[PDB]
Amino acid sequence: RRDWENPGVTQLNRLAAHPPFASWRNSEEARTDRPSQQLRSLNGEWRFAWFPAPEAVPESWLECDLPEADTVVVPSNWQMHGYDAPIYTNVTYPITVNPPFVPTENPTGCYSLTFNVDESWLQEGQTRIIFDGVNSAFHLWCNGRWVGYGQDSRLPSEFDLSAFLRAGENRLAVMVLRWSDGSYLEDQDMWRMSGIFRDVSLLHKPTTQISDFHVATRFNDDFSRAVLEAEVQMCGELRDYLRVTVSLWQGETQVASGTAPFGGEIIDERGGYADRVTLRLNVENPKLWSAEIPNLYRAVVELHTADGTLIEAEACDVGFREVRIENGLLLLNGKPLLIRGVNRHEHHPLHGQVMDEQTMVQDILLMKQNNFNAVRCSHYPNHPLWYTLCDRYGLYVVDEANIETHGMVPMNRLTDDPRWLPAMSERVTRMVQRDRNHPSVIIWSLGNESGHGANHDALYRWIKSVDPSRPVQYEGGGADTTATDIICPMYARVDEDQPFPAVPKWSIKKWLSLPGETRPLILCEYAHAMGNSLGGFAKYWQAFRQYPRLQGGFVWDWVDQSLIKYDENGNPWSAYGGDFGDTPNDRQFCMNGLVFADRTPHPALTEAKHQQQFFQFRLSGQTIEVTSEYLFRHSDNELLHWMVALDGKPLASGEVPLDVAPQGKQLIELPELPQPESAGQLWLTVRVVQPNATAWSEAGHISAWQQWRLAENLSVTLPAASHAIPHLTTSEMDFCIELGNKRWQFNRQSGFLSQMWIGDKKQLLTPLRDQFTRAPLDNDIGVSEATRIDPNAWVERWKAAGHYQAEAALLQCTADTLADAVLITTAHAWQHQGKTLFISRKTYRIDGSGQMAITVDVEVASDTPHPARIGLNCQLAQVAERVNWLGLGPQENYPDRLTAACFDRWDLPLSDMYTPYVFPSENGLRCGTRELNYGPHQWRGDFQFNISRYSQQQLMETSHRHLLHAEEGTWLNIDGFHMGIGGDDSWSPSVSAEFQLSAGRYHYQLVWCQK
Amino acid sequence: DEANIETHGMVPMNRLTDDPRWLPAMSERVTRMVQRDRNHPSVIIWSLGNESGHGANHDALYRWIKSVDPSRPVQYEGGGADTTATDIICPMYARVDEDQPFPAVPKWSIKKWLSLPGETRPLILCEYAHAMGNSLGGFAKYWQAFRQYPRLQGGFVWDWVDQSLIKYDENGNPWSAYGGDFGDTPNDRQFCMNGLVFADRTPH
Amino acid sequence: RRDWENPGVTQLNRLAAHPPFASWRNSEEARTDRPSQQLRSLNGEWRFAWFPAPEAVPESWLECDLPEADTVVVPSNWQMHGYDAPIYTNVTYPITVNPPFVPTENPTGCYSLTFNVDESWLQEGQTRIIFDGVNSAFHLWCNGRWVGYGQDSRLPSEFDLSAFLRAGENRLAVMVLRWSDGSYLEDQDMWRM
Ligand SMILES: *[C@@H]1C[C@@H](O)[C@@H](O)[C@@H](CO)O1
Ligand SMILES: *[C@@H]1C[C@@H](O)[C@@H](O)[C@@H](CO)O1
Ligand SMILES: [Mg+2]
Ligand SMILES: [Mg+2]
Ligand SMILES: [Mg+2]
Ligand SMILES: [Mg+2]
Ligand code: NA
Ligand code: NA
Ligand code: NA
Ligand code: NA
Ligand code: NA
Ligand code: NA
Repeated sequence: RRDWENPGVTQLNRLAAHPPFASWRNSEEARTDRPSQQLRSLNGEWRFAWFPAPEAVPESWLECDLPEADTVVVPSNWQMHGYDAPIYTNVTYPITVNPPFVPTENPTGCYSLTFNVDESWLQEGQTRIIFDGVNSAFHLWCNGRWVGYGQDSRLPSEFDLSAFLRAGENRLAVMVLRWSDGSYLEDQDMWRMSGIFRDVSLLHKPTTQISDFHVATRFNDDFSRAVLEAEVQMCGELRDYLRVTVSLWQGETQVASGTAPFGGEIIDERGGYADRVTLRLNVENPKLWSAEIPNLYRAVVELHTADGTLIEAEACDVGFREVRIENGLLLLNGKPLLIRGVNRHEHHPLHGQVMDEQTMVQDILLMKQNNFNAVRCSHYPNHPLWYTLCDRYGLYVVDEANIETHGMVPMNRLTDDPRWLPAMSERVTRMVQRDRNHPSVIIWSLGNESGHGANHDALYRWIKSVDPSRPVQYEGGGADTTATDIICPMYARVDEDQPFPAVPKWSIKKWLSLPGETRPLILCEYAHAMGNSLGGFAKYWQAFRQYPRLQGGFVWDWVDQSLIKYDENGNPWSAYGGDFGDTPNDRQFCMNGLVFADRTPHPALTEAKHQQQFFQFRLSGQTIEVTSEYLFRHSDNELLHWMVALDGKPLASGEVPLDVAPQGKQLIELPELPQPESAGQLWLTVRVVQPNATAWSEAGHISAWQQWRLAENLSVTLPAASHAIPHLTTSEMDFCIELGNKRWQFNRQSGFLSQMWIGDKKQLLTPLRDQFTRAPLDNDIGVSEATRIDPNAWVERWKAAGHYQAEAALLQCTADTLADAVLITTAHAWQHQGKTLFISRKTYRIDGSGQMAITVDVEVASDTPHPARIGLNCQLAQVAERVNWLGLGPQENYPDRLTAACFDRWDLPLSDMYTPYVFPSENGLRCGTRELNYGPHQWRGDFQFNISRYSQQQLMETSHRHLLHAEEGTWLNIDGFHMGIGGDDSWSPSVSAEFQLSAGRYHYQLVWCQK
Repeated sequence: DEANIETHGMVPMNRLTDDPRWLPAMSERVTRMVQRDRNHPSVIIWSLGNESGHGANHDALYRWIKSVDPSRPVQYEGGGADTTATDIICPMYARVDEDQPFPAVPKWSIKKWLSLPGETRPLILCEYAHAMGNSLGGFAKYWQAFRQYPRLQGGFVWDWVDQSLIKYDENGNPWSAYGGDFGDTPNDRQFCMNGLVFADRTPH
Repeated sequence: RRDWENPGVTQLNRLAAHPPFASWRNSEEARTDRPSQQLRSLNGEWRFAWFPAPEAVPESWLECDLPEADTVVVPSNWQMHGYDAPIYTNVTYPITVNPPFVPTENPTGCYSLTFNVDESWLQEGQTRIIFDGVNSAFHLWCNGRWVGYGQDSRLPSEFDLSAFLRAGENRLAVMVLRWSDGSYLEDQDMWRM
C-alpha cells in the first residue's frame, strides 16, 4: 500500500478529533482539573530501533522485541539520540520535489512498548491510545495486529484499541516514517526531525460518552450580560433517561447550571440531531478574559442518568471574551487591540522539538516580563499544554494549521490543486476541532508560506462557517487575499515600499489606504531578530500607535533554533545548519530569536520590552503626563519612580503611585529642582515598578521607563595652569613626546601613534589606527555566500569596494611646539585599486596636563558605499576587570537600536561588554558615551565604543562563537560614527537612510588621558 | 450542472454534509465535475448537489468554485433554499401566493420570498409544478408571476420523463412498471413517475 | 482493505480529471471534431458474471475468463439484464444507514474483456483507460495485475495502463460493487441500479 506516498490517504482507522478529554467519573475532579485515573501517560522508557527504510523492518518486530533495539525515552526526536542527523533547510525541501513521492531510503523509527492494561478498562467501555505528536507518519500495531495509520505530525492521532488489548501485559508496535506525502505540507523553516515527540497516552471512555462539546459566549452591548452556550454530542445508545448537565463555576461559586435530555432543535426537513443538546446559561456581569486580566470560569459537562447517576464528566476553562473585526479594527471585548506579539517555535537546544511545561512556563514568563501579550504558533498547532498556559497566564494566540509548502514552485502549486484539498483540509479542520474552546486562541491561521490557492479560499470559508467567533487570517499570496480577514504581511516596512511583482510588500502605512482596502493590518512577522538585529524597531512602534488600523505584529522570532553539540573534551557548543553533516543546509538562518536557545536574552529583547511598554509619557515643565495603554485594567500595581542626576550623579528622586484608568492619563508634578552646582547635563529618568508579585512577575518588576534631558549647564570654566610643559623629541623616524613619566611615540613613516608608556610600561599592542569597517553582521551579509555572492548585500558592497582591503597611505606627519603643548598633525589616504576611498586628517594636542586631545576629520568619497563606521581602533596591552562609562547602557546598543538604553553611569565586568552571538560579528557597541574608563585609561568626547578580547578580524573570520580565543590585551574600537544595524529583514539591505554614513565629511574629537 | 451528492435519507439531512470527515469525498464530486465541464458554454450555473441539508462542507465547496470559476453562478437549495451557499434563491415547490411556513426551512410564497428583509438575490425554482400523473394544475399561475416580477426568473419543472421501466407479461407483452414491481421493498411505488412525457417519450 | 467502506478512500491510482480529450494527431480533424484514431471505444460485448458479495468472487477470475460467465453488452446496468432487481426508493436509503458501512451481501458484477493493443500504442506514449460511468465503485485489474480503484458513479474514472498492457491480446477485469460508502452520497429519488 505505501500509504505514505498518497495524499488521498492521510490516515486509516483514526477516530474523530475533539477537545481535550480526561473522562473523569467524579465531577469535582473534573471541576478542579485534577489528574484523571481514566487518562494514563505511556511516556517513559520505550524500545527503539532505527532502520534505513520501511522495507528493512523485520516481520518479527511485530510480535517481539528486537534484541538489538535500545531503550530510550519517549517522547523524543530520534535525531536528538544520534540515530540520524537532524537537517536544517529553510525553503528547499529536504527531499526531491516529486510529489507525492518520497525517497526510497526513508529513515524508519521502530518504537515498541510492553505495558499493562487493567481488566477493568476492558471489561467495559472503550480504551483508546492517543499519539499527540508523531513526525511524520506512522503505522500502529497492537499485539502483532494492525490497528491504523496517521499523518500530520502536529495534531493528535487517536485509535480504538479496545478489541486489541488483553488484561495484563500488552505490546505496542509503532513504525514511524521520516518522510511521507505529509512532508510536502511540512516545509517550515526549522530543523527537520522525526519520531514520537509529543505525549503518548491511554484514555478510557464509557461506551455511552461525551464525544464532543463546543462552548460559546455571546454578549450584550456593553458586556454586562452574557449567554454561555454549550453544544454537547454523545456517542453510544440513546435512551430517554440520559441527561446532560452543564454547570458554570467561578472558583468555588457555582455560577449557573442547566440540565437537559438529548434531542436538539429541528435542523432541516429530516429533523434535528437526536444525539446532541445545547445548554444555555445566563451570566450577569461576567468577569471578562483578556491578556491583561485573564479571568476564567470552569465549565463542567456531566453525562448522567435521570436518577442522578454520573456516567462521565468532561470540562474546560472558559474565558468570557468576544473577538470581532469592526469598521476595519480588531476588537477584543469591544476595544481595539495592540498586538505586542512574537512568533514562537517549539524548540529546545537539547531535546529538539519535544516541549516540557517548564520551558513553556519559562517562555511565557519571559514574554510577559518583556511586554509581549500575544503569540503566533509558527507554524502548526502546538502541544496541548501550551493553550492551557496561554489561557491561564493571558496571551492572545494565533492558532495555525500545520500547512507550509514554501518549497513548491510556484508556492501555491499544491494549494491551488483540488487533489491536495483533502489533506490540507484535515490540517485545518482537526486543529479547530481540538482548540475551539480555548479563550486564548483569538485568531485562526490557514498555515504559512503556501502561496495562495483555491483550497485556501475553501478552507477559509469552512472556518468562518463553523466558528464565526474568531477571525481567519493567512499571509500567502500577497498578505491581503480573499483568504484573510487581516492584512498580515511578513517584513513589510514602515515607510518603504518593496513593490515585488505579484506579491509586493507595501509600506504598511500605505497599504492600509490602498483603494478599496479596509481591513486591519497586523504583521504576521516583522523585525527579523537574527544576530545583532532589531535595528529600526521603534519605527514600527511609532507607526502602530499613530495609525488606528496598524494593530501591531509578531516579531520573528522568540528563540534561536540552535542545537547543542559536544566537543572532543565533552564541552557543549551551539550548532546550526550544516553542523550535523546535513546538506544542503541554510547555516545560521535557524537563529533568528530575541533570546538564545537557552533562554538568555539577546540585547534586542530589551529594545522590544521598552517599545512595547503599556505606559506612555510626556514631559512638560515639572509635569509628567503618564498615559496608560491598557484597555481593561487600572494601573493597580504600579508605582512611578523618578530620579534626576547630573552626569550620572544623583541629585534627587522620589516616588508616586500610579492610578491611571485604562486609556486614561495622570499628571505628576515634580517638586522644584534645586539648582545645581557645576557644569554637566541634568537627566530625568522615570521607571514604572510593580510593587507586588504576580503570576508572571516578581515584586519590584520594572515594566517601563523613559528619560529626558533637563537643563544643561555648559562648562566655561577656564582650565588651569599646567604645572609642566611636554617635550618633543624629533628623530628621523619618530616624533616622541615626554611628560612626567609618560611617553608617546608617533612613527614618522606610518603616521600613527604606535606606543604609549606609563613609566616604562608599554600601553599598546597595536598602533592607534582609523577603522572604517566592521565584522559583518548577519544583516550585512544577507544571503551572500562565497559559493554565491549577493552583490547587493552590504558586506559585498564593502568588499568589492576594497573597504576591507584598503591601506593607509601617509600624506602628512608634522610636529609643532606651542606654548604649553606639542601638536602632531597627520593626514592619511585609504585607497584601493587607485581610488581614494577615505581621507583622515588629525591633530594630537598633548598638553601640560598630560591629556591627549585628538581631533579627527574624515572625507568619504561620495561614490563609495557608505562605510560601517568611522573610528579609531587599537589593541591595548593591558587587560582590566571592569568597564566604566558615562553614556547609554547598560546593554549593547546601536544607532537604530538604542531607545531602551539609558544615559547614566554604568560599570560592568569586561565580559558583559561582549555579546556572544552564535555567529560572531561586530557586537557590544554602546553609543552616546561621553566618558569611558578602562584600567588607568580614560577617553572623553561623544562617541560610540566596544571593548573586548576579540579583534574585528577574528570575529569576522570566525563562524561559531565557541571557536573564538581571547587575544592578548584588549581590543578597543572607538567610533565617532557607526552605521545602524538594520533588521527589517535579514536578506536584503535593511538599514534606513537616516542610519547610513553618507554625509561625506565627518568630524569627531576625543581626549585620551590617564586616571 | 450539478454535483452527484444527495444524502436525503440522513437524519437530519445534513448529517454528513456538516461532517468534515465527509468533506473530501464531497469535494471530489464537486471539483471533478468542474474540471471536466468548465469549457461548455451551455453550462451557465453550477449546482452543489441536491437534498443534503446545508452543511459547512457546502459553504467550503461553494467558495472553491467561486474561486476557481468566477464565470458562473453557484446555486444549491439545501437547508432553506437561501443559505450562504447559493447565489440564487432556488426553492423546490414553493407556491405562488401561498406560504408554507415549515420550521427551520419554510417555503415562502415566491413573490413574498424575494422581498424578505434584506433579501436581494434572484429566485429561480430548482423544482416546481410536480408533473406526476394528471397534474400541472395551477401552471399558468407561476408564468404569470415570473412575467410580472423581474426577480422571479423562472424555474425547472419536476420533471421531464417518467421513470417507468418495461416488463413483460406471461404472454410476453410489454408493460410500464414502477416501484415494488421488481420485488423491491421497501419502495415508493409510483413516485418515480412524475414526467411531462411518458418513458417512451410520448407526451402527457 | 474494504476500500468501499471508507469515505477516506475514493479512488486509487486514478488520473486527474480534465476536459474531454481525443489526442488528435491531425489538426484539421480536431477543428471539425472528427473521430480520432487515438481515442478508441471499448464498448460492445463483454463477459460478465454476477456474485452476491465480493467475497464470493473467485481468484481464478483475475487471470482467466469464468466459463460460467455470460457475454453481455457494455455499457449497461445489470438489473436491466435480469441479474438482480433494480430498486425504486425515494428518500429511505436502500441500505441500512450505518455509515460508512454497507451490507455484507453486496451484489458484485464481474466484468472482463479480452482486447487487442497495437504495438504502436506501446512503443511510445501513454495509454489510459477511461470508464465514464461505473456504479457505484470498482476495482480494476489488467492482465491479472491490480491497477486501481474508483468511486462517484457519475464522473469519468481514468487509469494509466501504460505499464500493464502488451502488444496483442490483453485482458481487463473489473469488479463492480453495487453498494459503497459512495452510496451515502447517492440517495437520489430514482431507481437504484
Ligand atoms: C517568516 C517565516 C518563518 O518560517 C521564517 O522563515 C522567517 C525568516 O527567518 O520568515
Ligand atoms: C425534488 C428532488 C427530486 O429528485 C425528486 O425527489 C422530486 C420529487 O419527485 O423533488
Ligand atoms: Mg498519505
Ligand atoms: Mg518558509
Ligand atoms: Mg471508499
Ligand atoms: Mg431526494
Ligand atoms: Na494602531
Ligand atoms: Na529562519
Ligand atoms: Na498603582
Ligand atoms: Na563571523
Ligand atoms: Na421575471
Ligand atoms: Na419522485
